[PDB]
Amino acid sequence: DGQKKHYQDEFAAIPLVPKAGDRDEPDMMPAATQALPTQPPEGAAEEVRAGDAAAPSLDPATIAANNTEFEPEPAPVAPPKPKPVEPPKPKVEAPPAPKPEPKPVVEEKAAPTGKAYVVQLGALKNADKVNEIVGKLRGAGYRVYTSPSTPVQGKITRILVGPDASKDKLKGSLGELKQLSGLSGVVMGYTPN
Repeated sequence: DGQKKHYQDEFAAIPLVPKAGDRDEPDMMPAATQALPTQPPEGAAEEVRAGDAAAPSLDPATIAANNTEFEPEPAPVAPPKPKPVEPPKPKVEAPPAPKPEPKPVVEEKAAPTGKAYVVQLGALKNADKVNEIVGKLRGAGYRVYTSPSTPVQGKITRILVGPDASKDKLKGSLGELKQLSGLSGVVMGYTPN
């Protein structure tokens, strides 16, 4: 019981450096009733006891914003001004003659079913047209699937190339996927059902 613990409540990483480190409680688990006479107020709660609020005021969602999709404050990536993202000058959709295996993708990556990805080339309510788009790609043996519930005539059927749960594997592949499918596909995050 001190007026100054040290700086915040320490419990993690206390190699016998503080007097006790672990806060000696007056009544709850370490003894009962009078376990801690308590001459200075110590902490009690005050307002911010320990894990109170603990919420970034600037960042609404650090795990969603920030470097997740490049969010710079000093130099914001505003649309105007022509800026490339390292164009395929040395090689433009060059098909690897040998198949490279930089660590088998038998891991999660992004997350299984969580942060999956898919490339939407089309979306139409005419299944006749659906059969073409899928017939072009899936018929050629590419990983091609359609909108969540069911392709049907009259309802919107989206056509998506490259269903995969590995964003790293697949979402980095979109550049060469324009060779793989060659259809006009937009980057969409896949959430299986």
